[PDB]
Amino acid sequence: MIQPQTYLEVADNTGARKIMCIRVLKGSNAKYATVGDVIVASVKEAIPRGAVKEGDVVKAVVVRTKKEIKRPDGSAIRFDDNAAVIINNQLEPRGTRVFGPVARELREKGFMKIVSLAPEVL
Amino acid sequence: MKGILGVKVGMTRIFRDDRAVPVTVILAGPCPVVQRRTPEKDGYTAVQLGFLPQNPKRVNRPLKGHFAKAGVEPVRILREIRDFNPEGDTVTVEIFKPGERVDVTGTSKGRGFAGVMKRWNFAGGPDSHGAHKIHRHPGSIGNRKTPGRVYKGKKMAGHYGAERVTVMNLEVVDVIPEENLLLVKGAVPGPNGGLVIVRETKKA
Amino acid sequence: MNRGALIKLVESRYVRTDLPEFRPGDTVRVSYKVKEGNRTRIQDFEGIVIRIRRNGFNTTFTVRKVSYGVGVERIFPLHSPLIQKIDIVQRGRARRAKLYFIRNLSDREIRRKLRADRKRIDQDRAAERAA
Amino acid sequence: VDKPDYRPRPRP
Amino acid sequence: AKHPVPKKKTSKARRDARRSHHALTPPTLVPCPECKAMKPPHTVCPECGYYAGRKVLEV
Amino acid sequence: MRHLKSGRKLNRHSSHRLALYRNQAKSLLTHGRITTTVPKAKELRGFVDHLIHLAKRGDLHARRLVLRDLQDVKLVRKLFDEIAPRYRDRQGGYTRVLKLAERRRGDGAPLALVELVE
RNA sequence: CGAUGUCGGCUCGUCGCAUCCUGGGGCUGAAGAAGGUCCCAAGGGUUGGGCUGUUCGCCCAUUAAAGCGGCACGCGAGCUGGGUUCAGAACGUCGUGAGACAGUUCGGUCUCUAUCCGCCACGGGCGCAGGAGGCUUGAGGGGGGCUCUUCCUAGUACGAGAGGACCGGAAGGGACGCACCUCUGGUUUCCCAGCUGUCCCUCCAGGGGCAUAAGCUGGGUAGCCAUGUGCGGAAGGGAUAACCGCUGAAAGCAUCUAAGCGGGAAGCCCGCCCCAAGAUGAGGCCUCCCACGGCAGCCGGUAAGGACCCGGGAAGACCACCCGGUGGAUGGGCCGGGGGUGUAAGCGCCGCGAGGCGUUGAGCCGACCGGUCCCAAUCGUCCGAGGUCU
RNA sequence: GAAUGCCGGCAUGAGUAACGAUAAAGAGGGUGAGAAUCCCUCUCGCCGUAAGCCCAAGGGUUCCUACGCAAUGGUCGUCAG
RNA sequence: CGUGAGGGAAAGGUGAAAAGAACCCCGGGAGGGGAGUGAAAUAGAGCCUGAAACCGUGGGCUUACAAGCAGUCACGGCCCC
Ligand SMILES: [Mg+2]
Ligand SMILES: [Mg+2]
Ligand SMILES: [Mg+2]
Ligand SMILES: [Mg+2]
Ligand SMILES: [Mg+2]
Ligand SMILES: [Mg+2]
Ligand SMILES: [Mg+2]
Ligand SMILES: [Mg+2]
Ligand SMILES: [Mg+2]
Ligand SMILES: [Mg+2]
Ligand SMILES: [Mg+2]
Ligand SMILES: [Mg+2]
Ligand SMILES: [Mg+2]
Ligand SMILES: [Mg+2]
Ligand SMILES: [Mg+2]
Ligand SMILES: [Mg+2]
Ligand SMILES: [Mg+2]
Ligand SMILES: [Mg+2]
Ligand SMILES: [Mg+2]
Ligand SMILES: [Mg+2]
Ligand SMILES: [Mg+2]
Ligand SMILES: [Mg+2]
Ligand SMILES: [Mg+2]
Ligand SMILES: [Mg+2]
Ligand SMILES: [Mg+2]
Ligand SMILES: [Mg+2]
Ligand SMILES: [Mg+2]
Ligand SMILES: [Mg+2]
Ligand SMILES: [Mg+2]
Ligand SMILES: [Mg+2]
Ligand SMILES: [Mg+2]
Ligand SMILES: [Mg+2]
Ligand SMILES: [Mg+2]
Ligand SMILES: [Mg+2]
Ligand SMILES: [Mg+2]
Ligand SMILES: [Mg+2]
Ligand SMILES: [Mg+2]
Ligand SMILES: [Mg+2]
Ligand SMILES: [Mg+2]
Ligand SMILES: [Mg+2]
Ligand SMILES: [Mg+2]
Ligand SMILES: [Mg+2]
Ligand SMILES: [Mg+2]
Ligand SMILES: [Mg+2]
Ligand SMILES: [Mg+2]
Ligand SMILES: [Mg+2]
Ligand SMILES: [Mg+2]
Ligand SMILES: [Mg+2]
Ligand SMILES: [Mg+2]
Ligand SMILES: [Mg+2]
Ligand SMILES: [Mg+2]
Ligand SMILES: [Mg+2]
Ligand SMILES: [Mg+2]
Ligand SMILES: [Mg+2]
Ligand SMILES: [Mg+2]
Ligand SMILES: [Mg+2]
Ligand SMILES: [Mg+2]
Ligand SMILES: [Mg+2]
Ligand SMILES: [Mg+2]
Ligand SMILES: [Mg+2]
Ligand SMILES: [Mg+2]
Ligand SMILES: [Mg+2]
Ligand SMILES: [Mg+2]
Ligand SMILES: [Mg+2]
Ligand SMILES: [Mg+2]
Ligand SMILES: [Mg+2]
Ligand SMILES: [Mg+2]
Ligand SMILES: [Mg+2]
Ligand SMILES: [Mg+2]
Ligand SMILES: [Mg+2]
Ligand SMILES: [Mg+2]
Ligand SMILES: [Mg+2]
Ligand SMILES: [Mg+2]
Ligand SMILES: [Mg+2]
Ligand SMILES: [Mg+2]
Ligand SMILES: [Mg+2]
Ligand SMILES: [Mg+2]
Ligand SMILES: [Mg+2]
Ligand SMILES: [Mg+2]
Ligand SMILES: [Mg+2]
Ligand SMILES: [Mg+2]
Ligand SMILES: [Mg+2]
Ligand SMILES: [Mg+2]
Ligand SMILES: [Mg+2]
Ligand SMILES: [Mg+2]
Ligand SMILES: [Mg+2]
Ligand SMILES: [Mg+2]
Ligand SMILES: [Mg+2]
Ligand SMILES: [Mg+2]
Ligand SMILES: [Mg+2]
Ligand SMILES: [Mg+2]
Ligand SMILES: [Mg+2]
Ligand SMILES: [Mg+2]
Ligand SMILES: [Mg+2]
Ligand SMILES: [Mg+2]
Ligand SMILES: [Mg+2]
Ligand SMILES: [Mg+2]
Ligand SMILES: [Mg+2]
Ligand SMILES: [Mg+2]
Ligand SMILES: [Mg+2]
Ligand SMILES: [Mg+2]
Ligand SMILES: [Mg+2]
Ligand SMILES: [Mg+2]
Ligand SMILES: [Mg+2]
Ligand SMILES: [Mg+2]
Ligand SMILES: [Mg+2]
Ligand SMILES: [Mg+2]
Ligand SMILES: [Mg+2]
Ligand SMILES: [Mg+2]
Ligand SMILES: [Mg+2]
Ligand SMILES: [Mg+2]
Ligand SMILES: [Mg+2]
Ligand SMILES: [Mg+2]
Ligand SMILES: [Mg+2]
Ligand SMILES: [Mg+2]
Ligand SMILES: [Mg+2]
Ligand SMILES: [Mg+2]
Ligand SMILES: [Mg+2]
Ligand SMILES: [Mg+2]
Ligand SMILES: [Mg+2]
Ligand SMILES: [Mg+2]
Ligand SMILES: [Mg+2]
Ligand SMILES: [Mg+2]
Ligand SMILES: [Mg+2]
Ligand SMILES: [Mg+2]
Ligand SMILES: [Mg+2]
Ligand SMILES: [Mg+2]
Ligand SMILES: [Mg+2]
Ligand SMILES: [Mg+2]
Ligand SMILES: [Mg+2]
Ligand SMILES: [Mg+2]
Ligand SMILES: [Mg+2]
Ligand SMILES: [Mg+2]
Ligand SMILES: [Mg+2]
Ligand SMILES: [Mg+2]
Ligand SMILES: [Mg+2]
Ligand SMILES: [Mg+2]
Ligand SMILES: [Mg+2]
Ligand SMILES: [Mg+2]
Ligand SMILES: [Mg+2]
Ligand SMILES: [Mg+2]
Ligand SMILES: [Mg+2]
Ligand SMILES: [Mg+2]
Ligand SMILES: [Mg+2]
Ligand SMILES: [Mg+2]
Ligand SMILES: [Mg+2]
Ligand SMILES: [Mg+2]
Ligand SMILES: [Mg+2]
Ligand SMILES: [Mg+2]
Ligand SMILES: [Mg+2]
Ligand SMILES: [Mg+2]
Ligand SMILES: [Mg+2]
Ligand SMILES: [Mg+2]
Ligand SMILES: [Mg+2]
Ligand SMILES: [Mg+2]
Ligand SMILES: [Mg+2]
Ligand SMILES: [Mg+2]
Ligand SMILES: [Mg+2]
Ligand SMILES: [Mg+2]
Ligand SMILES: [Mg+2]
Ligand SMILES: [Mg+2]
Ligand SMILES: [Mg+2]
Ligand SMILES: [Mg+2]
Ligand SMILES: [Mg+2]
Ligand SMILES: [Mg+2]
Ligand SMILES: [Mg+2]
Ligand SMILES: [Mg+2]
Ligand SMILES: [Mg+2]
Ligand SMILES: [Mg+2]
Ligand SMILES: [Mg+2]
Ligand SMILES: [Mg+2]
Ligand SMILES: [Mg+2]
Ligand SMILES: [Mg+2]
Ligand SMILES: [Mg+2]
Ligand SMILES: [Mg+2]
Ligand SMILES: [Mg+2]
Ligand SMILES: [Mg+2]
Ligand SMILES: [Mg+2]
Ligand SMILES: [Mg+2]
Ligand SMILES: [Mg+2]
Ligand SMILES: [Mg+2]
Ligand SMILES: [Mg+2]
Ligand SMILES: [Mg+2]
Ligand SMILES: [Mg+2]
Ligand SMILES: [Mg+2]
Ligand SMILES: [Mg+2]
Ligand SMILES: [Mg+2]
Ligand SMILES: [Mg+2]
Ligand SMILES: [Mg+2]
Ligand SMILES: [Mg+2]
Ligand SMILES: [Mg+2]
Ligand SMILES: [Mg+2]
Ligand SMILES: [Mg+2]
Ligand SMILES: [Mg+2]
Ligand SMILES: [Mg+2]
Ligand SMILES: [Mg+2]
Ligand SMILES: [Mg+2]
Ligand SMILES: [Mg+2]
Ligand SMILES: [Mg+2]
Ligand SMILES: [Mg+2]
Ligand SMILES: [Mg+2]
Ligand SMILES: [Mg+2]
Ligand SMILES: [Mg+2]
Ligand SMILES: [Mg+2]
Ligand SMILES: [Mg+2]
Ligand SMILES: [Mg+2]
Ligand SMILES: [Mg+2]
Ligand SMILES: [Mg+2]
Ligand SMILES: [Mg+2]
Ligand SMILES: [Mg+2]
Ligand SMILES: [Mg+2]
Ligand SMILES: [Mg+2]
Ligand SMILES: [Mg+2]
Ligand SMILES: [Mg+2]
Ligand SMILES: [Mg+2]
Ligand SMILES: [Mg+2]
Ligand SMILES: [Mg+2]
Ligand SMILES: [Mg+2]
Ligand SMILES: [Mg+2]
Ligand SMILES: [Mg+2]
Ligand SMILES: [Mg+2]
Ligand SMILES: [Mg+2]
Ligand SMILES: [Mg+2]
Ligand SMILES: [Mg+2]
Ligand SMILES: [Mg+2]
Ligand SMILES: [Mg+2]
Ligand SMILES: [Mg+2]
Ligand SMILES: [Mg+2]
Ligand SMILES: [Mg+2]
Ligand SMILES: [Mg+2]
Ligand SMILES: [Mg+2]
Ligand SMILES: [Mg+2]
Ligand SMILES: [Mg+2]
Ligand SMILES: [Mg+2]
Ligand SMILES: [Mg+2]
Ligand SMILES: [Mg+2]
Ligand SMILES: [Mg+2]
Ligand SMILES: [Mg+2]
Ligand SMILES: [Mg+2]
Ligand SMILES: [Mg+2]
Ligand SMILES: [Mg+2]
Ligand SMILES: [Mg+2]
Ligand SMILES: [Mg+2]
Ligand SMILES: [Mg+2]
Ligand SMILES: [Mg+2]
Ligand SMILES: [Mg+2]
Ligand SMILES: [Mg+2]
Ligand SMILES: [Mg+2]
Ligand SMILES: [Mg+2]
Ligand SMILES: [Mg+2]
Ligand SMILES: [Mg+2]
Ligand SMILES: [Mg+2]
Ligand SMILES: [Mg+2]
Ligand SMILES: [Mg+2]
Ligand SMILES: [Mg+2]
Ligand SMILES: [Mg+2]
Ligand SMILES: [Mg+2]
Ligand SMILES: [Mg+2]
Ligand SMILES: [Mg+2]
Ligand SMILES: [Mg+2]
Ligand SMILES: [Mg+2]
Ligand SMILES: [Mg+2]
Ligand SMILES: [Mg+2]
Ligand SMILES: [Mg+2]
Ligand SMILES: [Mg+2]
Ligand SMILES: [Mg+2]
Ligand SMILES: [Mg+2]
Ligand SMILES: [Mg+2]
Ligand SMILES: [Mg+2]
Ligand SMILES: [Mg+2]
Ligand SMILES: [Mg+2]
Ligand SMILES: [Mg+2]
Ligand SMILES: [Mg+2]
Ligand SMILES: [Mg+2]
Ligand SMILES: [Mg+2]
Ligand SMILES: [Mg+2]
Ligand SMILES: [Mg+2]
Ligand SMILES: [Mg+2]
Ligand SMILES: [Mg+2]
Ligand SMILES: [Mg+2]
Ligand SMILES: [Mg+2]
Ligand SMILES: [Zn+2]
Repeated sequence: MIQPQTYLEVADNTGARKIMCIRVLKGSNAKYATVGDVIVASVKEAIPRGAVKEGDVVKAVVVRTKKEIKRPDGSAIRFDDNAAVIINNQLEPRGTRVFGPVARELREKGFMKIVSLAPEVL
Repeated sequence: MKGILGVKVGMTRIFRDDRAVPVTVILAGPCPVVQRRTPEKDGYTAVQLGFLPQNPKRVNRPLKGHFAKAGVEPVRILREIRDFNPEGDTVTVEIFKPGERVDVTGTSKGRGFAGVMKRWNFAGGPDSHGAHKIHRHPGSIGNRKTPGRVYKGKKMAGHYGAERVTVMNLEVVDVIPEENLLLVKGAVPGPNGGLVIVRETKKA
Repeated sequence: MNRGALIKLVESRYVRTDLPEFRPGDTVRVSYKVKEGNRTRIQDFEGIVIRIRRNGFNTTFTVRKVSYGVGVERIFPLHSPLIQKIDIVQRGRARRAKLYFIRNLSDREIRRKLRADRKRIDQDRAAERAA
Repeated sequence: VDKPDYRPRPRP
Repeated sequence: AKHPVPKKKTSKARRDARRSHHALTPPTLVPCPECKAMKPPHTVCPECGYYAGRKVLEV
Repeated sequence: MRHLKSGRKLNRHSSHRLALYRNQAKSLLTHGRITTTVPKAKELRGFVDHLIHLAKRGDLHARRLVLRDLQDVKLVRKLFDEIAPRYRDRQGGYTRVLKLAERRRGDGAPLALVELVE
């Protein structure tokens, strides 16, 4: 459950480390973003000479949330944090690695690249 | 159009195609017709159904009369279904096959005197920044000298719930005729033990 | 009329009786039936069960695991048809029913606080000795 | 729009 | 608040109209089958002390 | 709302209310019959009934249980040795409530008697 | 001027339409796609942030769109009090000065009780010509009305290319609304456990009070809940707006019109949901009572029925509604199940000891699903038709 | 007949707001025409660098008994400054 | 009422005569009902006369589909003379 002002861990090697959501790209007026949704965010912390740097306004897709998500099979899943993977306008990862597990809901949402690159899909 | 009386019994989810599906269990059968409303007699078409057996010690004479003229056991509840005329003398859950969509009417839970926030989803007031005893108040209710009054219909606090509610186009998930159960997907007005009406849906 | 028995009558067709008993504190391997386009496979989720919330057919249990640097909690319904099986991998000894607190503990701290449940371990090897 | 008070703030 | 106040004196007619609902309902009483005295139902008869056929109380 | 909630509040906070039933229990168990207001009366039944049922058990545990509310060893001895045996065969309903016919003068409160059963 | 509280915000709307979007059109320097411009249309919708007291405005990120106005520049007996009107103090400036300045700065008392109309709810009364118990018809009201992405048709029509449809079909969303509690997630004032200090019971052990109106801490049923779930906007019929026609004169031609007939909007009427016979225009059906004693009236007892009282209730402020009242499962006990808590006390064994192990998923245990007449709803009472006349 | 006149009497608002710290109450037994409120007992709760004790100002019989309950006591009153 | 200087009220009437109501009755008392006094007792001490607002009890006419500065003009019904 991500909304504007929410900080997110970045789970790739784009060089970003911390992004703060400034918009959830989902309709006229979405209040929250969850796994598989794309947000616009500000880079709040980076590491020297990455693709991205502090101050940049980038796009990312949420891949992990602390608020558990529910599944039609009656189950749920929940992560230790809220994380995202920074993307380009074609929904492709701007990094070349993604770290930690990602939610399976990404596959059916057309983020196959990121799903693949992930070490585990839960 | 077809329908049946029943009581709401409770909720669960069942499993159907690796999916959890929220259901409300309803005990609908069996309902004896105790009068039919006919255009030549009543001016419209319907069936007065009876529901749940009653202790004859509690049924008075004008009521006894009505039942007997229909050759029917004394029943606790009498209610009509409009534009429904079953061939039989008795209506059971079997008039509903799974996959059908239905309209369920019941009596909503009563919140009694409800504030404007619960009732009408008002925003109420601030909880700080100087808010003075108005944290749950409804704000302005009008203009000034023009019109110098309050609209009929102004959303205000007052009783809320315990009213007729129909939720529509609910799926029939299963039906267990040997126990007079109906299994409807989703939520149904009112408390367990609450009388509900189940009609085939009006949606298309 | 007995409204409770009715509900349990409905639920009865779906109820499982083949799963092993585990407690909060136990370490567990849940082999779960997963769909991934366009086939379905079995993915194993294995960790400590930190919660078992009971409600008859509607009991559900929560399992906690740390995968690739991140903590993961999974909630499973005890009678889901998508669970192939459950293997008890370790009996752990809890002193409370909900173990939410292990979320803030180091792996070492957890290890101490969840001593192996020697008794129910002995029971585990005491059964399984079959004719 | 800012126009000036015609009436003072009410005192005790 | 700004201290609301009656705008006009209420008429003799109007105050008495308000009180058209103010009459007391007489106490509901029944005979005690033991001593035939009048008492409220479902209470122990305060004269002979009997309720449900037996002596319960020293009156 | 109050939908399916059990327990009167009796215009007392948590600890006063608890104390109230306990003192009533001490007085009922003591004098065999007390007079209260009808609402306290009706509410006193189960509280006392439970205590009598434990006396019907007799074990050291149940004694120490009752002591938590009743607090008086002598009163409990009376409970275990003289009271409880009277109820050996009775299945609940160790108390009764009958309403008096006259209200309190000073505040109009309706009154009732609560007694241990034969 | 024997007082019409004054900007901005908040809350709550409601109307207009000179229409921001969505729908329907004509013309286009309209190939397609996308624009322009005008017409019809007010049903719904019209986001979140940074700066400023701001209205406004600029900027960020979006969007179908981020409309403009009226309502005492709507709304202070609804809140705010940042701004502007008091008393303090300073800066620039003006004045010899006291002081002053559509110049700035920091600070600065906003009133528990609603009589009438109006509004939201809920009853009492009487009426609806016999008296009653049920079930209904719907005059007339209210509610709702939004919209996007992607896929198929089809990389087709159109275009050199870039780009890329109409019509038709399918899936998935955002916001809003109504209900609901199976799941997720909250609360759960005592449902269970752990802990501290102190006082106490009874010395140990075991407990109780107090530390908040829970001492603190970890958990938590039912209920009430949203972050959770179901479902809704329609479909469809009808009459229309701009606009497009068929047939067709006056006017041998032409003309959508003068006779007549078609097509045509998210809009209008019906349809969906809810209220509703005080609809005094007081409706309809089913069933019950009945042909009373006294001198369209009176008094008196009854009939069918109702109320009183009582046990209660996901009903509720009182009232009302609903259920039950011993020919009874209504509440309270008790018992069984669920559920929570998480292995009581006592004893045994191990250890110098704090403890640990076993007995033991034990002990305790609100509300949830049930059973059981053990407790209490004892016993009763009062009303209550005789049907006006053409 | 009016002076927001003067003095007095009586209305309306209204059986309404309130009854003055949320430290807290329950039962039994007395007394009496009458008792939630007076006395006694038991249980419960609150203060304890005080909400206990002793001085000085100030107040002036309020002290102690007996006998009272019209008024005073924000209810009651058999009790009481 | 004000520390003080100082401010500064309200409050008359039984009957000729107390003959001021023995005694009985209800009641804790207050109060009342008889008895008695008096020319008179709604002259009974809360006392001459006893207006008005204001409150109540009884009776006549009238009101629950109706629009108001409350009246007035007309007609009709009902009650009384
Ligand atoms: Mg990471
Ligand atoms: Mg920087
Ligand atoms: Mg940038
Ligand atoms: Mg099935
Ligand atoms: Mg018909
Ligand atoms: Mg019809
Ligand atoms: Mg038909
Ligand atoms: Mg119904
Ligand atoms: Mg509330
Ligand atoms: Mg609320
Ligand atoms: Mg609501
Ligand atoms: Mg707000
Ligand atoms: Mg709020
Ligand atoms: Mg304030
Ligand atoms: Mg204030
Ligand atoms: Mg506040
Ligand atoms: Mg105003
Ligand atoms: Mg007006
Ligand atoms: Mg209601
Ligand atoms: Mg509704
Ligand atoms: Mg219907
Ligand atoms: Mg559907
Ligand atoms: Mg039942
Ligand atoms: Mg259930
Ligand atoms: Mg059965
Ligand atoms: Mg089960
Ligand atoms: Mg089961
Ligand atoms: Mg270590
Ligand atoms: Mg062992
Ligand atoms: Mg003021
Ligand atoms: Mg205030
Ligand atoms: Mg008035
Ligand atoms: Mg007047
Ligand atoms: Mg007046
Ligand atoms: Mg008035
Ligand atoms: Mg009058
Ligand atoms: Mg009035
Ligand atoms: Mg009797
Ligand atoms: Mg509440
Ligand atoms: Mg209940
Ligand atoms: Mg309750
Ligand atoms: Mg109860
Ligand atoms: Mg309780
Ligand atoms: Mg109660
Ligand atoms: Mg209170
Ligand atoms: Mg209270
Ligand atoms: Mg109170
Ligand atoms: Mg209290
Ligand atoms: Mg406490
Ligand atoms: Mg005694
Ligand atoms: Mg119990
Ligand atoms: Mg105790
Ligand atoms: Mg009583
Ligand atoms: Mg009574
Ligand atoms: Mg009385
Ligand atoms: Mg009193
Ligand atoms: Mg003025
Ligand atoms: Mg004024
Ligand atoms: Mg004025
Ligand atoms: Mg603002
Ligand atoms: Mg506000
Ligand atoms: Mg604000
Ligand atoms: Mg706000
Ligand atoms: Mg308006
Ligand atoms: Mg508007
Ligand atoms: Mg507006
Ligand atoms: Mg224009
Ligand atoms: Mg614009
Ligand atoms: Mg358009
Ligand atoms: Mg348009
Ligand atoms: Mg155009
Ligand atoms: Mg075009
Ligand atoms: Mg062009
Ligand atoms: Mg072009
Ligand atoms: Mg133009
Ligand atoms: Mg223009
Ligand atoms: Mg224009
Ligand atoms: Mg226009
Ligand atoms: Mg519009
Ligand atoms: Mg409009
Ligand atoms: Mg508008
Ligand atoms: Mg904004
Ligand atoms: Mg900032
Ligand atoms: Mg701003
Ligand atoms: Mg601004
Ligand atoms: Mg401008
Ligand atoms: Mg500006
Ligand atoms: Mg600028
Ligand atoms: Mg567009
Ligand atoms: Mg904006
Ligand atoms: Mg604009
Ligand atoms: Mg506007
Ligand atoms: Mg305006
Ligand atoms: Mg203006
Ligand atoms: Mg304004
Ligand atoms: Mg404005
Ligand atoms: Mg105003
Ligand atoms: Mg104000
Ligand atoms: Mg203002
Ligand atoms: Mg005003
Ligand atoms: Mg308000
Ligand atoms: Mg300022
Ligand atoms: Mg200064
Ligand atoms: Mg100068
Ligand atoms: Mg100078
Ligand atoms: Mg000069
Ligand atoms: Mg000047
Ligand atoms: Mg100045
Ligand atoms: Mg100035
Ligand atoms: Mg200025
Ligand atoms: Mg100035
Ligand atoms: Mg300036
Ligand atoms: Mg300056
Ligand atoms: Mg300033
Ligand atoms: Mg300050
Ligand atoms: Mg200032
Ligand atoms: Mg200010
Ligand atoms: Mg201030
Ligand atoms: Mg009030
Ligand atoms: Mg009023
Ligand atoms: Mg108010
Ligand atoms: Mg008025
Ligand atoms: Mg009104
Ligand atoms: Mg009603
Ligand atoms: Mg009514
Ligand atoms: Mg009404
Ligand atoms: Mg009435
Ligand atoms: Mg009539
Ligand atoms: Mg009739
Ligand atoms: Mg009935
Ligand atoms: Mg009726
Ligand atoms: Mg009826
Ligand atoms: Mg009809
Ligand atoms: Mg209609
Ligand atoms: Mg009407
Ligand atoms: Mg293709
Ligand atoms: Mg294609
Ligand atoms: Mg191409
Ligand atoms: Mg191509
Ligand atoms: Mg084609
Ligand atoms: Mg080509
Ligand atoms: Mg292309
Ligand atoms: Mg299409
Ligand atoms: Mg949709
Ligand atoms: Mg709306
Ligand atoms: Mg629930
Ligand atoms: Mg539940
Ligand atoms: Mg829950
Ligand atoms: Mg939960
Ligand atoms: Mg929790
Ligand atoms: Mg307990
Ligand atoms: Mg405690
Ligand atoms: Mg302790
Ligand atoms: Mg001691
Ligand atoms: Mg000890
Ligand atoms: Mg202890
Ligand atoms: Mg305790
Ligand atoms: Mg203590
Ligand atoms: Mg405590
Ligand atoms: Mg203490
Ligand atoms: Mg604290
Ligand atoms: Mg707690
Ligand atoms: Mg929970
Ligand atoms: Mg709960
Ligand atoms: Mg929600
Ligand atoms: Mg559906
Ligand atoms: Mg249509
Ligand atoms: Mg048409
Ligand atoms: Mg043509
Ligand atoms: Mg032609
Ligand atoms: Mg021609
Ligand atoms: Mg024509
Ligand atoms: Mg013409
Ligand atoms: Mg046409
Ligand atoms: Mg055509
Ligand atoms: Mg639409
Ligand atoms: Mg209806
Ligand atoms: Mg009706
Ligand atoms: Mg009618
Ligand atoms: Mg009706
Ligand atoms: Mg009419
Ligand atoms: Mg008629
Ligand atoms: Mg009728
Ligand atoms: Mg019927
Ligand atoms: Mg007869
Ligand atoms: Mg005769
Ligand atoms: Mg009868
Ligand atoms: Mg009742
Ligand atoms: Mg309720
Ligand atoms: Mg009640
Ligand atoms: Mg009442
Ligand atoms: Mg009944
Ligand atoms: Mg009876
Ligand atoms: Mg019996
Ligand atoms: Mg029962
Ligand atoms: Mg029971
Ligand atoms: Mg269990
Ligand atoms: Mg142990
Ligand atoms: Mg043990
Ligand atoms: Mg040793
Ligand atoms: Mg030893
Ligand atoms: Mg064992
Ligand atoms: Mg046990
Ligand atoms: Mg149990
Ligand atoms: Mg429970
Ligand atoms: Mg159950
Ligand atoms: Mg039960
Ligand atoms: Mg019995
Ligand atoms: Mg039986
Ligand atoms: Mg009668
Ligand atoms: Mg004739
Ligand atoms: Mg004059
Ligand atoms: Mg005057
Ligand atoms: Mg005045
Ligand atoms: Mg004057
Ligand atoms: Mg005066
Ligand atoms: Mg008065
Ligand atoms: Mg009242
Ligand atoms: Mg009032
Ligand atoms: Mg009030
Ligand atoms: Mg009050
Ligand atoms: Mg006080
Ligand atoms: Mg006071
Ligand atoms: Mg007090
Ligand atoms: Mg209090
Ligand atoms: Mg305390
Ligand atoms: Mg109290
Ligand atoms: Mg006594
Ligand atoms: Mg005596
Ligand atoms: Mg007393
Ligand atoms: Mg007294
Ligand atoms: Mg006493
Ligand atoms: Mg007292
Ligand atoms: Mg007191
Ligand atoms: Mg005692
Ligand atoms: Mg202290
Ligand atoms: Mg000390
Ligand atoms: Mg201290
Ligand atoms: Mg002293
Ligand atoms: Mg002295
Ligand atoms: Mg003095
Ligand atoms: Mg003195
Ligand atoms: Mg002496
Ligand atoms: Mg006195
Ligand atoms: Mg007194
Ligand atoms: Mg007295
Ligand atoms: Mg005296
Ligand atoms: Mg007094
Ligand atoms: Mg006082
Ligand atoms: Mg005395
Ligand atoms: Mg004395
Ligand atoms: Mg003294
Ligand atoms: Mg003085
Ligand atoms: Mg003085
Ligand atoms: Mg003096
Ligand atoms: Mg005089
Ligand atoms: Mg004289
Ligand atoms: Mg004289
Ligand atoms: Mg006497
Ligand atoms: Mg006497
Ligand atoms: Mg006395
Ligand atoms: Mg006397
Ligand atoms: Mg006398
Ligand atoms: Mg004489
Ligand atoms: Mg004489
Ligand atoms: Mg003479
Ligand atoms: Mg005389
Ligand atoms: Mg006399
Ligand atoms: Mg006279
Ligand atoms: Mg005289
Ligand atoms: Mg004289
Ligand atoms: Mg006189
Ligand atoms: Mg007089
Ligand atoms: Mg007079
Ligand atoms: Mg009169
Ligand atoms: Mg009419
Ligand atoms: Mg009339
Ligand atoms: Mg009228
Ligand atoms: Mg009127
Ligand atoms: Mg007029
Ligand atoms: Mg007239
Ligand atoms: Zn008697």
